[PDB]
Amino acid sequence: TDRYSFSLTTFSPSGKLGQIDYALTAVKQGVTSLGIKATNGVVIATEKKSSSPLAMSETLSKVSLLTPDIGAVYSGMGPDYRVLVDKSRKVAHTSYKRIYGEYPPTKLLVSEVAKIMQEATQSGGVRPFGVSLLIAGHDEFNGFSLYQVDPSGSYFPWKATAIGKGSVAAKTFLEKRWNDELELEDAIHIALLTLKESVEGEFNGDTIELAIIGDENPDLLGYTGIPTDKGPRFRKLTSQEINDRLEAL
Amino acid sequence: ADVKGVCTEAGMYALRERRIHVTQEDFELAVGKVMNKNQETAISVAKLFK
Amino acid sequence: TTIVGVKFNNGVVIAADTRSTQGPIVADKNCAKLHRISPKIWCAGAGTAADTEAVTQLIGSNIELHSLYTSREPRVVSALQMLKQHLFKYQGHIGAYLIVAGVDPTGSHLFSIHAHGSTDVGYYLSLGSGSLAAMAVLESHWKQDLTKEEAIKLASDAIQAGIWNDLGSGSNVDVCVMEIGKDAEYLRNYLTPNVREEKQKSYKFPRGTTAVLKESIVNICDIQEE
Amino acid sequence: GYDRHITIFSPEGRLYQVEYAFKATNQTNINSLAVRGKDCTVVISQKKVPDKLLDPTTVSYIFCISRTIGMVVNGPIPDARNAALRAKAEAAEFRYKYGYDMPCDVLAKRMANLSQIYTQRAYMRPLGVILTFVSVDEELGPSIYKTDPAGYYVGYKATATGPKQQEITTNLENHFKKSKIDHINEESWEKVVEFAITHMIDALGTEFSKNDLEVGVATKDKFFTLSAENIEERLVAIAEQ
Amino acid sequence: IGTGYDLSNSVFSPDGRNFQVEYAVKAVENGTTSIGIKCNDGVVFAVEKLITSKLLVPQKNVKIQVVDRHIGCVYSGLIPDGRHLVNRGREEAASFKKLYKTPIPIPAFADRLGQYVQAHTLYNSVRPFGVSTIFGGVDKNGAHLYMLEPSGSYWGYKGAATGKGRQSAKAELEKLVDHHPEGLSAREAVKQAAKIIYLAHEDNKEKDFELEISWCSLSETNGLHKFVKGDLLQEAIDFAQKEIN
Amino acid sequence: GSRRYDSRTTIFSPEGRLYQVEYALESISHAGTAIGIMASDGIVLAAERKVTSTLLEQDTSTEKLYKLNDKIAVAVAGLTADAEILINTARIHAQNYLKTYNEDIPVEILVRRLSDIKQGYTQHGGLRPFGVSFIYAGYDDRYGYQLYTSNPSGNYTGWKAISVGANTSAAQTLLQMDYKDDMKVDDAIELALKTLSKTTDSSALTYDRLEFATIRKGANDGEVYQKIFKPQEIKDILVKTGIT
Amino acid sequence: MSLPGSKLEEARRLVNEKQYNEAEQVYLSLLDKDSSQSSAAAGASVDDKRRNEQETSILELGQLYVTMGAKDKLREFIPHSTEYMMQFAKSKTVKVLKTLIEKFEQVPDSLDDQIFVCEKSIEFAKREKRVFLKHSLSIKLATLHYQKKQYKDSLALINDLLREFKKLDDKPSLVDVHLLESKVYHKLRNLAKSKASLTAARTAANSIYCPTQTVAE
Repeated sequence: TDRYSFSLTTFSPSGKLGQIDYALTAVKQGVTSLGIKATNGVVIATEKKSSSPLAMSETLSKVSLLTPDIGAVYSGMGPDYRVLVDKSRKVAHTSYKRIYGEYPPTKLLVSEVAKIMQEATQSGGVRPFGVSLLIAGHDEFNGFSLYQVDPSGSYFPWKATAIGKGSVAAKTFLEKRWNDELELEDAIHIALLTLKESVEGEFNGDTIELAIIGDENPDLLGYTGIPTDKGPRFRKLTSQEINDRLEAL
Repeated sequence: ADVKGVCTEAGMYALRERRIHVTQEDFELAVGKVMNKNQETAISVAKLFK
Repeated sequence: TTIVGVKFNNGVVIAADTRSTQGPIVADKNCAKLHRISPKIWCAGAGTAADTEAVTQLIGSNIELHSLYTSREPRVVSALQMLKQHLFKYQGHIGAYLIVAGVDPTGSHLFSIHAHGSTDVGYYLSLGSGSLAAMAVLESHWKQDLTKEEAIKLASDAIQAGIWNDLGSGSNVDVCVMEIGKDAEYLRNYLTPNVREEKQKSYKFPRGTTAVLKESIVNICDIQEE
Repeated sequence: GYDRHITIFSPEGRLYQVEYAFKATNQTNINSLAVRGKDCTVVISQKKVPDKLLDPTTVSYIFCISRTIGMVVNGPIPDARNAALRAKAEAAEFRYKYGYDMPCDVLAKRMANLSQIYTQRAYMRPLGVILTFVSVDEELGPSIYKTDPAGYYVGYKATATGPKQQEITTNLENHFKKSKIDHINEESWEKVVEFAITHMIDALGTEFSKNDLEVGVATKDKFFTLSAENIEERLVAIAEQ
Repeated sequence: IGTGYDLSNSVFSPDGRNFQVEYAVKAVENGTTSIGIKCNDGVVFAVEKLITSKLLVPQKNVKIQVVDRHIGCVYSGLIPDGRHLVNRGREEAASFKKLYKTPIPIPAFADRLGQYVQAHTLYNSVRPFGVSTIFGGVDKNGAHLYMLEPSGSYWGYKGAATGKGRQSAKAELEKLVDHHPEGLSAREAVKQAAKIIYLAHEDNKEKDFELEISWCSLSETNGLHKFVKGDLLQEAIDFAQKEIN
Repeated sequence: GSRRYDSRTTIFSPEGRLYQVEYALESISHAGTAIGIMASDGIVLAAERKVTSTLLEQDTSTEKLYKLNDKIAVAVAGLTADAEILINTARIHAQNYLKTYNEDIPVEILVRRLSDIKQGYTQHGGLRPFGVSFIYAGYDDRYGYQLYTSNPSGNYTGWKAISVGANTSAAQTLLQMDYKDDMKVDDAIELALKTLSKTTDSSALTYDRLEFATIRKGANDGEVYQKIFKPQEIKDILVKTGIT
Repeated sequence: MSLPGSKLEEARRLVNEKQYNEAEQVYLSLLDKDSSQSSAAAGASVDDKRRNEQETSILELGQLYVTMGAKDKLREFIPHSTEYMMQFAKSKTVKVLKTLIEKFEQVPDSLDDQIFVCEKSIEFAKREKRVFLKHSLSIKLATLHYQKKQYKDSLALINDLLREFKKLDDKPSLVDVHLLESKVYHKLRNLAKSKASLTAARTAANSIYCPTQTVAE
């Protein structure tokens, strides 16, 4: 049956919450991922990793679209991301796409997935999720915005940040290379450059999954002729397109 | 500690080039090398213990 | 309020008129009755207005979720299977009468659904209250094999003559053309046959014709500063 | 004292409980090798049958989950039937609510979520099996998806399972490097059965008789298992290679 | 290594094994001998039923219970626990009989119990069963015979055995299948079930026993499970004496 | 057995006392400092972030100031995740009392409701506490400005001035030596920056580590106006008080 | 797609078959076709929309220029090849431009001329684009002022590049600035300061992100 209705996150005696502390260890075991916020886009970036070359990378995904205006990319455990991406799409429809008829702002959706976090830092028979997500997006009133949702269930707004095993070195590189005007194309050159120093294995347009939240493409809209709506702002970069910008280093 | 390492390390480049005194350029070689060595072990979190 | 769907070789065309009526009174001269279940699956609605909008919305969500969790393009047949189930469990209380047309990876499809959760297939389908009128013109002039210039005419003529043989019809005939391998072409107001006759007398009143018992100001434009 | 006794984290960030499942998988000693042909997918596996008194027809590790989806099981046979039942069931349900037969991609992600929930309970034991789902899809062609007790999965150009699978991984990798084409090519499915059987005879350093093989092939719109009578006609076909 | 690993069962031990369930195979080891001979036309169950005292009523206790009208189920180990597993499959079988109006296939029924024993190993709150069953019967697809381990494992069988005398039984069933690897008669197989219960009574030759025999056969019983009684049961008894002489 | 893995979070110790509520308070002493002073013409709320970074967006952050209703905003110090939940409960309850009585909810009612919620978890359910400490700034007609602190035990006490979070002993002592009964918001603005300056662990206090909001009756038409100051006005008012 | 390949392949072939005079007309023909196809005025001669097709076309316009071999005409094309670069306006704008400058420098068409082209590029990069592209071009522009023997002009970029990569340190592009600095101060002929900056390059090339080439030079 179920008799597990007691929390397994409990207070530790010198203070702190022991499960959430541990779970943050599990975040820093995984891949390295970063995000740079420009003035007209946000770029997010990650490295693919397989068991062998026999795995395909084509069917693999690590950057997902939650809404067309808001994407996510993680560093931490593969399993936990996989379910939590799906719960994120679900609450985004059920609590703002049926109620206010449209996709939710980035501040609002972030706040909902931090509450998904929160109810596995608590309740019985559950431990914390073992990912930390960047949830980058664009809304119409807080601009481009990059967030970091964490195992604690807090969120922080950021302007550029990194998470994963190369986090310590990555952000110092990014502190010194940040500037208060970047274009999205100029943003890319930073993110690739940094992600090249955290890879030591192979480097290709097939092994770096790169995503932009640029500006609107009506070629992914699927249709034309309602000018009220404007196509996916989210646009995952194909292997061919990424490869040119790799040579551009 | 590091400050004292920049002085010994500069004295060691006086030997390398076969100078007779420590020059200012010996300080430029010192500061860089000692720093690259200090920061690598902090940010890679590796020790002198194996 | 009529909807036509005409299946052709290269895709499928669906067309309807824009007049909403709330009984004898004409509630809106233009209203769009063509809904978007997904990018390649437009539908339109007939029957009660308040009941169509609300469940082409509800499954709009549900099919979108489906499409992202499978990580593959939607099929038409899916939208229809979720819709049939959703209407039958209320046992025909919610009056939906949709004609759901759509391109997907398995050719093109065109379907009709009725309020009890009846579904029929057809290469010409007809629904709404001006159905009977639209059927008559269609059935003379159809034949196998139509291209998009042919088909889009035929849907537009059937709706056009459908206007003058129905009273709940009126205004402009909208068309939406879904080709195979192509982004659907929403040609809003394709044929406009009716235009309001220009009034022979203006009716603009002077200032102060009306009387003012009292007046005052509410300020809610801002929320006041310190 | 209790951190490696329910699926909570450890001071390391690891879940040992989840990890022990991965150490249970390889205790059955059953190997599998699965390659994607040109328009088919062929999977060949051992069928160890210890005693005389087992009725051999019943011993299996190829489960039919759909017309288009087979599922090949490495790990203990109780966990195998419970993963297999849950799969057939979910396949029926998908058909029911979405009106087409289930594509493999979706079954791969569906059994993955159930794996994920099983390691975020405290009253559920993660099923210790590695299942490989072989198919021929009409949108994504022949595929291989391998799920595992944690809830990760990835597609495969080929994959192998079992305790001698390190060996099998080596043969297949060389094969796809030298040739430089991601999938094996050959038009007829019968002959992808032949290439596949050679690669298991080279890798394990053992020959195989008809009762030791049990072969599943997903071709277009059908999954069948070869009778042991028909598998010999393939074993003879290796004698002229 | 860590201490734990034997107080529940949705732990795994550090070697990926169970505990309780590995401990559960030892609960089954104290049980009564029980064999099954798969004949071509059906199954013959036979079970050693000990007369443990002189105060028991002879031929009024049974451990062979019928499920539906055509599947015999016969168990050893924990006897109360064993009736509960048969009881679950009488509810399951009855549900199948209403929904599809055919007697539940032996492969369908095997599938239904199997899950059940496996389900109790997935929780920390339910005790894993400590019985092994031998069950089979005759359905429309022929005769089949199954043994279901306490681990929630089952397989096809041509002869299966359980209890204390499982060592002698397993060895004595290899001989019978090498006498007739081309099949054997269901009339005949009664008499062989008798012979392999008396040779397996030699781990347990301390006491005295009642042999209970049953069969489900297509050509003598019309594919319905009945008990071997009357004169036929006494012939098998006299057969066993002459063999062990 | 399930019983084997139960914490028993919610029995007493031999002292008569609740280990897990005590420990919860232990961890809030790590968390960010928040001080509230009730002037006689406002309440000044000011809290210093526990983390800082220069890449961190800190210009539209409001992770310490949260508005519950139009007239009651709180400062947060503790497990932010736990707090986000009860802030969103609070907001539901405050709006609810307005829906059903058509009357501004008193400060007393909302504060007591939130307290009893914390209280439910230390009382029963076998669950961990919500480690949150709120300082409530609120206005009602009845009792004017009202000031309040709540703890994880689910107990509420009035204040005129109070400090929770890190360096509680230090902050509390400082307030007391300075505090007068005749103070307006200007004196309060100066004291709130100033105590924070003495408890700080940065080499100098700066605006990007300060969050700051007031509630003044000195806004027009005898109305309470909630103002959460923007970081560029905070930097301004920081030049006035001559801290930098 | 089909016709652009045919023409490029045939033009190279002819250089190494018949003649480079004869080959040059093939390249001329290829050039006209690319332009026209671009703003739909011949299509692409294989049907279908621009899409992928224009991506293909660009990679072999980067094979057209400075690959046919030296020539007075080929020269003259280079001040105009940079116009098509500003037009393409996708991912590959930077990729095409980089490989083109390097190739233009290698073939010596005159000091004069390289500088003209470089300046136009840094200028373009001065408005919009990437500061990364701009600053990279600055290192090349500086090189060309060194080849010119205007060492006052080179020095101005060098000093500029340097202040900037002391806010963007631990960088291989700053090894390049230090090494170039040493070259200028050799040929202004004072060796005090020549030594001083070379000292700066050795400490900062010990990063394992520096190639075989930097160390060799």
